[PDB]
Amino acid sequence: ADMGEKFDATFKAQVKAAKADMVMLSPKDAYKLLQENPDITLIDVRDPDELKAMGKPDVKNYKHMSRGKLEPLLAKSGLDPEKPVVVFCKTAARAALAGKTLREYGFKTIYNSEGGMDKWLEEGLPSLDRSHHHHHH
Amino acid sequence: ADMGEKFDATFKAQVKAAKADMVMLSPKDAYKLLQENPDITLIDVRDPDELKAMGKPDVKNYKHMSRGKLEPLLAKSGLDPEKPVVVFCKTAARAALAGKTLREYGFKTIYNSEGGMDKWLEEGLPSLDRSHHHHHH
Repeated sequence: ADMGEKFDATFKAQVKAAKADMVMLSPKDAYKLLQENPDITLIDVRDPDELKAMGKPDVKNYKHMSRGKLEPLLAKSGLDPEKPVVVFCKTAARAALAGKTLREYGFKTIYNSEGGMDKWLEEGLPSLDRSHHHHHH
Repeated sequence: ADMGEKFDATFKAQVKAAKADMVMLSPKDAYKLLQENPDITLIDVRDPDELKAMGKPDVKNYKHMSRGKLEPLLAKSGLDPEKPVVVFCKTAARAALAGKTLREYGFKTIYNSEGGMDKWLEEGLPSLDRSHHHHHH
């Protein structure tokens, strides 16, 4: 009555395969091609409160696709299977669902961003954040 | 040119399969089994920041499993494939990944919560939220 350890290994086997499905990059390597090639778009999948409180990537070619998992919003942004795209927030937000799907449909070059939103802010990458110092408590 | 019409339906097919691989129950029926039977645990899989702001389900046996997709926390929660569990927030956070994977391991009864966090608050269900009573302008 304690099979928590038993199935845990399997869960990690399934979930990790989702990041393995596509080309795993790093937010710097991803931004590199983003800023140089305005045709390569980054699609961020994260909730509005963290985006508001902590910040989100500041990129010229940025599409934030929310809904439940960008499903109905995908066509709304304007995407074609010959366009290179990268997804942010792989783990918690599950960018793996956002990106690995597209390549499973027929997208040329799709990248997944290792780490997450925390890596964007921390790696010194261009972020759009409401930097405010008017607060003590 | 544009393949929006094409993949929009496909993405909806894959994302929908995730709700289909679960027993879809409404938060009222979900909380019912939770509050009456403390063996049926509800697992909330969502971000803590929006949780802080909007509120989270205040049930007797609520466990927040926060990782990439609850994988490493599922082992430490004290769960056994003889217990029924329901996953809340099938929307953006996609609790469907939490529950649909578990049935692949042989759980007793796994439910997915129709609607989402919005349905919990809207239904006036037991929630733990910090009333924003510090704003008059």
